[PDB]
Amino acid sequence: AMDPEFMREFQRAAVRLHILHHAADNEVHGAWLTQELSRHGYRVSPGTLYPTLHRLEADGLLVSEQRVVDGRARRVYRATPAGRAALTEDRRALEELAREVL
Amino acid sequence: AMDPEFMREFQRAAVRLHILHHAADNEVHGAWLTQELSRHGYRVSPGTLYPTLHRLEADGLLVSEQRVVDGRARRVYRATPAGRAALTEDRRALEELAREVL
Ligand SMILES: [Cl-]
Ligand SMILES: [Cl-]
Repeated sequence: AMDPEFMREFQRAAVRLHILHHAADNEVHGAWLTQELSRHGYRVSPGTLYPTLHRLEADGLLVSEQRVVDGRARRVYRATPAGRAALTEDRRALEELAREVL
Repeated sequence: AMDPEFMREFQRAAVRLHILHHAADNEVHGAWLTQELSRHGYRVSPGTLYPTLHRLEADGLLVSEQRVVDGRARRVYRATPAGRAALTEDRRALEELAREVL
């Protein structure tokens, strides 16, 4: 990367936005998010992703539920009403920058 | 803002992108960048801007020159060839995120 500082900041923002995008659409597990973000070309690990999930919930933008399904306890995340509003604002900001410089 | 953490990260990235965009197009003084970024709705001060200019130059993406014009010494910044290449990569990253989530 010619500009690793841009890429680092932008990637943090991108990851956050992708998480909200996916969690608004359906319930998601962290394990699946790691794979889906990776598919899209974002370098993430459970070690980096789970703390961002937890922070998103602390921010009120996700809510999680522990479920026991098929004998295994797992945590699923979904967007809250505040998270859907955030998703709209975050996307708007992205759309504006894209319109301005491209 | 519903998501201040997204807005903080995204704005740092946006400002960096704008700086390269302006410095590729012309030579710039810091004082003018402050005004131009402010016009566009970015909250920037000399305290935030000058350190990012310095880091951009350290990264080889900008070069600055102290220049005496009309009897007054000022520092001007412009993009280097590496900075122009970075601008292209940063734009590509923006384009990709726009495709993914919009
Ligand atoms: Cl760096
Ligand atoms: Cl978890």
